Amino acid sequence: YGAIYSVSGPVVIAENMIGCAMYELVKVGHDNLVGEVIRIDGDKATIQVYEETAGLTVGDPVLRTGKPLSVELGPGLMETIYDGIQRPLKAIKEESQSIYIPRGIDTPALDRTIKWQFTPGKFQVGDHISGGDIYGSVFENSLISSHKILLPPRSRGTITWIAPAGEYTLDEKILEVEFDGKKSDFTLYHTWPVRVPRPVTEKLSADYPLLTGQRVLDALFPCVQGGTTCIPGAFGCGKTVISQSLSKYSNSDAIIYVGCGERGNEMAEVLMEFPELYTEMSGTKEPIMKRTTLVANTSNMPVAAREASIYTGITLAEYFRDQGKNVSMIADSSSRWAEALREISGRLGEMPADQGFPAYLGAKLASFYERAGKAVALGSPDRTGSVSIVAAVSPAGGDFSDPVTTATLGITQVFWGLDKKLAQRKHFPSINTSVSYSKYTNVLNKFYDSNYPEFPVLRDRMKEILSNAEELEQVVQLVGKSALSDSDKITLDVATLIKEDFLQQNGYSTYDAFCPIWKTFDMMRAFISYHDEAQKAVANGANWSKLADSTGDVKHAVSSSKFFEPSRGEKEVHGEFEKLLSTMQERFAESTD
Amino acid sequence: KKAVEQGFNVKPRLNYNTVSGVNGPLVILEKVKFPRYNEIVNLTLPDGTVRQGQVLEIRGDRAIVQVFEGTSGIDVKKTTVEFTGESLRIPVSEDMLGRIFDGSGRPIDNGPKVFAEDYLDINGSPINPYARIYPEEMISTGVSAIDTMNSIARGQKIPIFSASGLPHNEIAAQICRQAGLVRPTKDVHDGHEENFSIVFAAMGVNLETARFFKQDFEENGSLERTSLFLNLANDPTIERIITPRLALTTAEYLAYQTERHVLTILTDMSSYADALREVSAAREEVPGRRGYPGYMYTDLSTIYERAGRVEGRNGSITQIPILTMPNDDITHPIPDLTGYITEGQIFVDRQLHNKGIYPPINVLPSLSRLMKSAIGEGMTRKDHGDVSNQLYAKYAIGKDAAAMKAVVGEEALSIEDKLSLEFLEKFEKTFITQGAYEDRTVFESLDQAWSLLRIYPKEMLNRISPKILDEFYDR
Repeated sequence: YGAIYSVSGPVVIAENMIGCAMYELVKVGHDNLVGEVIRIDGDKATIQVYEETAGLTVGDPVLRTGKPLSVELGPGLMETIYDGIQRPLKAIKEESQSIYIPRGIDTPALDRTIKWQFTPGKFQVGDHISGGDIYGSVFENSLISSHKILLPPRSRGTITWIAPAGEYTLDEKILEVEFDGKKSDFTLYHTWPVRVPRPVTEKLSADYPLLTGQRVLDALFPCVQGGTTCIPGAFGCGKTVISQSLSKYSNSDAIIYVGCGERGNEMAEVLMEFPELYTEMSGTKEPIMKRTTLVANTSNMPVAAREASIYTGITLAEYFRDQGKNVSMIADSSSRWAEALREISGRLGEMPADQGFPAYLGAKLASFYERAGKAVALGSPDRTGSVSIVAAVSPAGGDFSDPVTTATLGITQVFWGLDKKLAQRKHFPSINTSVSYSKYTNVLNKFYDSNYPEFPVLRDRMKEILSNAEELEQVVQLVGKSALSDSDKITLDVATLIKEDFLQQNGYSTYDAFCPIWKTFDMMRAFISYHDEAQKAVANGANWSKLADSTGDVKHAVSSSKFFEPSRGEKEVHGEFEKLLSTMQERFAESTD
Repeated sequence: KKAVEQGFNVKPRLNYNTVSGVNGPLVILEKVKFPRYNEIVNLTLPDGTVRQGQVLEIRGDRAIVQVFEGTSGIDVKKTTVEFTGESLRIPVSEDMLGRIFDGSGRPIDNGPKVFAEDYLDINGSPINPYARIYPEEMISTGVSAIDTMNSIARGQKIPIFSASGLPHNEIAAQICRQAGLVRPTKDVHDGHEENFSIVFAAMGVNLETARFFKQDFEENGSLERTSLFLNLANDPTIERIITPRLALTTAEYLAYQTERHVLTILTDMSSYADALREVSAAREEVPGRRGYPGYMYTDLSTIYERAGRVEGRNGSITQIPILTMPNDDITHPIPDLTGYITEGQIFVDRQLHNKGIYPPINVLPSLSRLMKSAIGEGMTRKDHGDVSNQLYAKYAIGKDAAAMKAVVGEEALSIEDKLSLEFLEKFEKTFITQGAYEDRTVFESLDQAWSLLRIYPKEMLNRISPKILDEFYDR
């Protein structure tokens, strides 16, 4: 079709190129470099090539594709590792044995050769169908038992031919529907313009907690599945525990890890960890890689790939939401994606408007985070899903003032706020409870009052005593410890116990690797009851030191309460916690005398 | 079999006498037959001088050739520009180790052209992120301040941030002379089983320093492992952009197509950024932040991220991209971006250099993010990590207590702080302070570190684990 008329760095101006919509991916050159039409004028379109244009020549054919940047959704997408624009980074290494990514490589985003078992749904021939209707389930892998395929949201009509149960590759023309007499065939996979969200019937209000498994996160600073999240992605803060606990323990039925322009060795570390992370439930031996896809990008990936990394991640997440799976992205270092946006804007000449970032950085971030939210999938049957974006921010110099981090803090409801100092003291998970706010605490009352009624007031009490101790450490610095009242000393001792044995979670031992919500609630009750009994028996009784020395066994019991095995059973653990509380009450009654 | 027989075909080169316009470092052709975008040309001057140029932009039948070595003398009538058919590509071979190359790939020494094994393209290709593997073992640099407690792992890409006039440009020579695996130091087996090499790359070095590099690598034994890519300050700036790509392509060859490791050095990447500004403004692009092009980060990453170990291939490229602090501020775009792409930073500090220390490494801000991989029982001694931690802690104590000596007087300092002043003096003057030509094996440097930490009683060494103290403190 059209021929190249001009090349200047990455931009490439085609000619006689009538019929190419804006933002339409066009294969450039004889090597089929992938570029997107960034500007069309008359019959010539300024193509913005992704790969290096070191070899392009005037007259090289540029062939349209008729699709904007589109991820390739379907089975076989569960386990693989992708770059920014969904090039499978394993198939590229396997078919082109070289360590490098060849220019203009075009391995299909989903494995064509694998034969998927397919069982058709309730939709018979002649049944009217709509976008998003589940017309069959495919056994992808043992951890995604039914990858329910579904008609593309922008297709509708009468089913004219449905494939019977059998093993099919992704090119097998599974279903053929008719609309306005124009037959259209559908395969096991469908593509979707990445920059427009997959539609939903109704986008509900996310009100079910995303149990990360970390005690401090689920207790004090909760995030709701379907809700967003922000994380300081600076080195050494302890981002590893957050990412691995989200992808390893949380109730999310899928994970879309997306790394934008992360340092090459960081992505090497992530791609070597994730294959060797295992899930204790849903079987015993299934690795999490059986349910998570990684959109990996070293910093030298083409700038457009880094700029579209979070978009492809969110479109894969929306796909796994439309099947009813509470998928949860973990977007690592969104600040690198903002850097990619800055480069695209500057190279395009778009005028910078805030510290060099383009004008639409705020709008793009707001939209991308708005693609979160528990939502009712399109079509029928009407299963609901939810996408959660836990997106880390790692500003240029740790400034935490550049517009990307300000926008993310403004938009993301919960900001778990890791800290370097808490990590140097080896206080994992290194959550800085002073700043780590969470605006999902309110919408979660509908869940708490259902089955953990005392949780909200309990965490309010724990947070207020923790803040009181943080304030009173300044008073201890100013004047000697003895100047504190008995109640103040109680607060300091109880909050030290908190910081040492409730927030501080080993995470590596078998007893507290996964702190379930019921165990966290029972520990919260134990700790708050300890503070309350000490406070009461001192306000109406003897000096704090005498009780503390007299009831040191009770404090040891509540401290060792962290060791109760979650595998012991919810009923057994709750009964044990009730036994601990009863022995507590009787021991404080005894020492009150 | 070797499929390199395709090189026997001869491709005649067109020779255009149609240089219609000349503008700055550019010349503009017309009536060109399919001008490839990036394409080296042998632009001939009226007198007969050959002056290489690189095609910078094409439009229909017009190619804006950018000319190296200035533009003066290029007329519109007599000059004839000849298109070589392919972009610039270095001729590589396993036996360039020992050749001091010019900025543009031509050997600048008295040796002949390299009997090329291959003609590797310059820009190469990005390394498959799935094909990377994590840095594992130490790559000893002989510098006590860097080897022990700013350690570098095979595959790490850690810079040496440096002030304008600091001797960083001599620390580069010291590292390139003394770099090497710790396997020969281990002495438990053949350490030369897997060879080591270096590909130095000086960019923007003034001749008084390029000659110093050439002399100091020839005179010492480091040349038979080094591919010194020198380009001068007054050498064409486009060659200054080319040189880091040249060195990284050579490093990728030596480290992946052969198997030997390599510790590539990129001297003064600030000058490379300066040259990249000239390229950006040549294309009439508007300046981004600070005058550097907005895509500064992209063309820095496409250099740094060409390093790291690889699954399958045994080799590994270790970068130490040295760069000069423009005005001694991290906030400058170049140090900021490099620290945003690299795995840490190793400061060279003006304050220590004014005291006469060498090297003037400032340990307190310098850190290696993935140092903990290159430290342990297998590589270096088992006490290396805790020795590093304790040295850093006691150095911080010494610095703040040296600050307080002028505030609360010397006699009012706790005995910990008095011992910390003594330790800081001995530290800065014997451990950090290293002779310019003194190669300190990492085991030997750890021995000095222990001879320095045994100032303190075993109880005051809280940072070190007791199981290590109980066997290393006394010896």
